[PDB]
Amino acid sequence: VLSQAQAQNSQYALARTFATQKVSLEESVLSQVTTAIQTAQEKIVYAGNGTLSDDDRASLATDLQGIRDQLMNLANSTDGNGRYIFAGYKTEAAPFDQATGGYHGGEKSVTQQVDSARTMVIGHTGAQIFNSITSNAVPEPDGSDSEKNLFVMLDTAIAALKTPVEGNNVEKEKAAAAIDKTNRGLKNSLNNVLTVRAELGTQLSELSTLDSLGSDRALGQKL
Amino acid sequence: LTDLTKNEKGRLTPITKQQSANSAKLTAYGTLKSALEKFQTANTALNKADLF
Amino acid sequence: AKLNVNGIDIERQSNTVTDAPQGITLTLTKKVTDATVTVTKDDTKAKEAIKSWVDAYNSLVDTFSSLTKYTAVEPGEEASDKNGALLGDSVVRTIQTGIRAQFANSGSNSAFKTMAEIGITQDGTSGKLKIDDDKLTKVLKDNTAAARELLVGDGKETGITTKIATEVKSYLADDGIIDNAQDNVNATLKSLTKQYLSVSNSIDETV
Amino acid sequence: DTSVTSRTIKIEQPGRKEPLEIKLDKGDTSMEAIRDAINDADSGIAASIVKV
Repeated sequence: VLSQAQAQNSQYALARTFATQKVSLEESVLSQVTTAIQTAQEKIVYAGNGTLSDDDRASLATDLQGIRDQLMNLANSTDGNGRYIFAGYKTEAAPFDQATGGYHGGEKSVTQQVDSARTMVIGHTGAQIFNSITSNAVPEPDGSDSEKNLFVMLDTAIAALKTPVEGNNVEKEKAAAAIDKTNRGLKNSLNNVLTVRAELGTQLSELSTLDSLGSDRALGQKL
Repeated sequence: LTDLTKNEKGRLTPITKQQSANSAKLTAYGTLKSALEKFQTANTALNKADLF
Repeated sequence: AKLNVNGIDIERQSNTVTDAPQGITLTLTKKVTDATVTVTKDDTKAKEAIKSWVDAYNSLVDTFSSLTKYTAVEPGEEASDKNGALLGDSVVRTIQTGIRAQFANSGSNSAFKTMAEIGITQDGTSGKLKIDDDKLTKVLKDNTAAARELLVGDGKETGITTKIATEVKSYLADDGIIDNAQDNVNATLKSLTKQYLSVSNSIDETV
Repeated sequence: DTSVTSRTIKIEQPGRKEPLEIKLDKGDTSMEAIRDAINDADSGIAASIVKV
């Protein structure tokens, strides 16, 4: 009966290998997400200057548009098999739209059984890496409500930036308030991305080691 | 006896792979600390104000 | 020795005059009339230091990316293929996040609030720093005080370079993310070595 | 003077449009402090100390 139980453990192991490959792709994409977010923060801090010309803000806006293009391209990345890693439960469906960026995958988080005893959320919804805001982070003073998506944050940033705000004190004040809230929203989003990496990183590090240790324990129990 | 040793090696295969991974991690930490200390040297070389 | 600098009479005990004006050392060899000494500002030292700092950062980022290098497998078979390396480790994440956060200066009195104005900007896809020599040289020529107070700052707790140095030292000194990482991974290595000894004992018992 | 807490130095030149203002705190009446104040403003006026 060695062969059958070994085959059961081996099919769980194949599920584990596919999960590890998927979360490794997640780590790479999320690292490129982190590099982009930091570039966006630098760009916003550059825009944080009190006085700027129209050309400077236009250049900042087009650079931010390029950064968003890279960010959605990473979010809409297609896996080697042709599926979408961040699609969710349904791999065939596209995870985000090119323009709206809404989540079209399965709302119910994909549940893959790493083992019979332990079941957890191995794959994460594509929304969580942009469409979730942590509570432990400091709230934004400007508004109690903080729009969850990372995309819409810097979209509001470019919306404030593109419109020429010079010449009106009230309009300059609203632009400054929008820039302030969007930068602290970027910081909160970066906190969310860091927490997402920590949970995913533990899954493919300490939990993956836990899976290996459990396989060793099962081998010893069989032996 | 050969089959028992083979099964022991099979069980050790995750264990010996983790040992090789730990050695690789230690070498990576050494190289990372070397690069980080090179960067610290460059940063402190920049920290002097008399250059300006 | 007796000389006269810009209408001020200077008397010294030796032929090496140093404190008129403070910061200029004159060696006198023979009596002179109406010599001209011209002092002009050079920014080569600062630009070389900045360039070497950028190069060191780029090398560090290359190593950090190599530790996270991963190779996707189309059919799904699992092999080494240098894919594992140091994936999933929070140490590299913390180091990169801390450094990149320090790139944004805090409490800088200068008009410049980031490193873009000085001329060091990062490509979005690559994430590595590159400079423009013409703009950097012009900024050094026009506003050297602003650049100094941005990068060097007060030299203790204000400025990009001093904050980077402080956080890196905190990481390396004790209980810091890389030093605590070394300590924790060394304890893990000791535990794993005990585990390997236990596995050897298990092999002996089974055989 | 010991009593004053804020000090200004106003320098007017024919080529300069708006007169230059140098700000000194209470504890900066030292000659080295005046040199550093006038140099750090980077206005084109260079202050120096010569020991006769």
